[PDB]
Amino acid sequence: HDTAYLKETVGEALARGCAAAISAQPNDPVEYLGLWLLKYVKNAEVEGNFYRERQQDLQKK
Amino acid sequence: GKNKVYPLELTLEEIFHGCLKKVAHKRKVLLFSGEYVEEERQLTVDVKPGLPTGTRFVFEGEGNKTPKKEPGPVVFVLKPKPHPRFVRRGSDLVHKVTLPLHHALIGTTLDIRTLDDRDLKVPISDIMRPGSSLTVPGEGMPLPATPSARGNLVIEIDLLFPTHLTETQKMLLRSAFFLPPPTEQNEETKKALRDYEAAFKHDLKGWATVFKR
Amino acid sequence: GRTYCAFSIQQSSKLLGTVVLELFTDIAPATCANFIKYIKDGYQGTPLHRIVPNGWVQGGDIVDGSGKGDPGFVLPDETYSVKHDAPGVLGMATGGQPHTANTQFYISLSPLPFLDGKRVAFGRVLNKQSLENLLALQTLPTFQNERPVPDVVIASCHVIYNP
Amino acid sequence: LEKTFALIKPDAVRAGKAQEIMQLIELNGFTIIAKQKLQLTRARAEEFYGEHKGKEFFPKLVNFMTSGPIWALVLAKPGAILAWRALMGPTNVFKARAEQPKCLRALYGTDGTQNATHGSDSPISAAREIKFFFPTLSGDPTIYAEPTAAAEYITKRIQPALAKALAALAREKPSADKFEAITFVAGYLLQNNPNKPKVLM
Amino acid sequence: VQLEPNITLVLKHLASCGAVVSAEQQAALDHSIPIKRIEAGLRSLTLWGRLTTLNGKDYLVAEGYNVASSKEGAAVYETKYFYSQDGARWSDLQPVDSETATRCARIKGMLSGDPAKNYELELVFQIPELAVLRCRVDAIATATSVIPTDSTILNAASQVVPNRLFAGAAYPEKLESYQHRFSLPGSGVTLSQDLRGTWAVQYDAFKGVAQVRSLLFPGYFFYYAANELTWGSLYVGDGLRNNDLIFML
Repeated sequence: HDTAYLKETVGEALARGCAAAISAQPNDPVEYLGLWLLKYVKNAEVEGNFYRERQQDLQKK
Repeated sequence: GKNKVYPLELTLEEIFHGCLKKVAHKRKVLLFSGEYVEEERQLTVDVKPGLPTGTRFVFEGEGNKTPKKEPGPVVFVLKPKPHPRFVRRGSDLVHKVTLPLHHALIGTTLDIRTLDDRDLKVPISDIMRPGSSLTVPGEGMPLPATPSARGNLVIEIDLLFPTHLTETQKMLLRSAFFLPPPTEQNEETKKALRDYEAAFKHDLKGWATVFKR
Repeated sequence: GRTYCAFSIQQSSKLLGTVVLELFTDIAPATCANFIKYIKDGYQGTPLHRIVPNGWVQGGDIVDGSGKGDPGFVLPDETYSVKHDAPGVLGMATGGQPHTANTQFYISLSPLPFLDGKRVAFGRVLNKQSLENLLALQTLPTFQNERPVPDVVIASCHVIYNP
Repeated sequence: LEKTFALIKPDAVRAGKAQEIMQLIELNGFTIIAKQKLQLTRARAEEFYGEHKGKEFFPKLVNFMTSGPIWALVLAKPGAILAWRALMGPTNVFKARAEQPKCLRALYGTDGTQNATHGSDSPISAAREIKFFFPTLSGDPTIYAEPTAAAEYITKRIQPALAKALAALAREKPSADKFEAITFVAGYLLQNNPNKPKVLM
Repeated sequence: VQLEPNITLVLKHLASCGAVVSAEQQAALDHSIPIKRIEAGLRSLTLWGRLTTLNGKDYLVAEGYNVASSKEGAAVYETKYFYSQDGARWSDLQPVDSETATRCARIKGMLSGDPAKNYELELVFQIPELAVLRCRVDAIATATSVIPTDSTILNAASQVVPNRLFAGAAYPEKLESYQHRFSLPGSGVTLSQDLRGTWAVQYDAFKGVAQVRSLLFPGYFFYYAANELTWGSLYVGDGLRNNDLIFML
């Protein structure tokens, strides 16, 4: 049912976000969590980009 | 559907840098008593760098609570306090400097202390027209969309003409405003100009540099 | 780059038309997987059950063929992302309450704003000939209480262009 | 290894003795974890001195603390709090000169309120104040990371906004891919949340 | 090894090439470089050069930058240029847009002293002299900014920073040991990749000092002392360009 959808869609990253938000003790935990999720997707794409650039530089050398 | 609108006054430095204000609210809850009872809530409002004037921050669920209706939101409208130097005009600042006439013609350097703790010295690049202006790019308020780019500082020039001039000063001004081009000058003209310049910049009896009494 | 599948419509030994459909195998994958598994094994002789004039052409029951629910499986609700705004939007149908979807499918014949967020839409018609075939199927000679009086049947059904 | 908060007051900064104070602090075994020069405003100082609310000395204390820039420091040592109290010496300069002549109050203080330094009292106050001036400085992974306290934290603050967000998402049911749903729920959380307002222009 | 070229060492090593400044201006520089470095937010403000003029009031031009990043395959410095007539009081040089940047390269000549001078082109286009000065400085900096190779390096967040473990350049007489400042550290681009006859290198191997002189821009000198590992560069003379390099060589 719907709980399976919620789980296998958000839960894995949401648990890490909650652990990060509770370790740091911010002043606005909800906003902290939202910005954390945005930075999460952004850092995934940028680490892919970083791997690509490193490989390209090695090949050119 | 009534809401309580409150001005929120900020200084240009706060809006430039991005403040984090804690405001107080006096909220009234109606009871059976003839008079009301009120409490002070604290609200954290986070103004981002260079938000446009007139920005509305709405707190939903905060406001005077009548017995039957859930209270409507409370609105804070951002407005800037007057500044001694700058006035913001959209995304860039405006500085209105009064300029001497000889600074306009001959040219000098205006001195301006920016909102950031950096001083600024801007040359006068030509004969400043009356009602003209100068523009220094990248020296305005930050762009609310992108937190790196900024506007351009705008100097609006209002000339300060001299109040008194003697007849010999007027003679000198007319000789300056009608001097022939340097390829049309006689040898007498060049010798006279050299003599006058050596006399006006005389190190002990010339008036090129004097000390104020 | 999606998958494609086609089937024929025939009324009383008279070929009424054929239709080809694209399946949104990038939006709602599991629904497409179930639909192709049932069009490979099933839908071969299942009547067109419910036909609303300016609404949708519905049908595709398996064990009964006349509009009552079937046992053996229940399909969960995948996604409300495809919006019913243009004709020829294939989707699955279920009871009022979600997570009871069955082989019953429906193809829209007009903009259907209300259905958005209530029914899983996971496909589309491909060309104008198929859409005109459905629009012509609307005005059958006689159809009694939203069912064609003769049996308008899927004679053939097959999958083309993809695994 | 613990750490405490300590600020050099405007009187020892107006006299240019801040650098000597830092050197003395470092000579005794401390380690300046983070330092910052900053000028408090009236509201920030009043919130800072919340414990002595409505006291008799509060007006002059808050008026002096916002007369010039101060220095804020975090000092780390095994016995940081008690060691900094001992080094900082007695709280009254006139008493300090008689009791401990070679102490920061005696050397740089001039008055009962112009003691030229401020330190913490207890670990709870120290952690509170470090969080007050250094919101991003990490620390205390034991009291915060505690299953009972963590469950209470999630329930009391994060859970009320999260439950509404996961419900709205279950109602909407966006695309089955992870990224779209994650972006949707993050935007929802950043859009309507209890403590922050909504920004319109 | 070094992190910022001196003014005294540069003025000492480049004295023989005519790259000298007045003594009173030297003292004024010594006093008023830190003042401008602190007034502006810059963290590295050196003397760029000295351009001549129809008057005696040459333009002393200084250059300073806060951040130096690696953008689009090029090490880009957010430079800021200042000018003065005497070393006491500096003013700023605002950048120029592209239309003026193309209408300022046709004004060949020697700049006058008052920076409130307007040149005329063709309708008449009235251009300020400070725009021409900035154009010439930008062109010279694009063509001539020389530093020893591997003197810079890339860190995290892609900022070009001084190589604190730089052990100097072997063979300091070969042009392969020098590079433009806006070449990324990994790239093997040097002054050799420029036109063959543009740069002249005279290397005193006993005292261990190398001089690189620009022949396309005749007034640009660069010195590199290997034993003490100090490199600097100055530009004296006007900013006009030597078009007919083929005939002179």
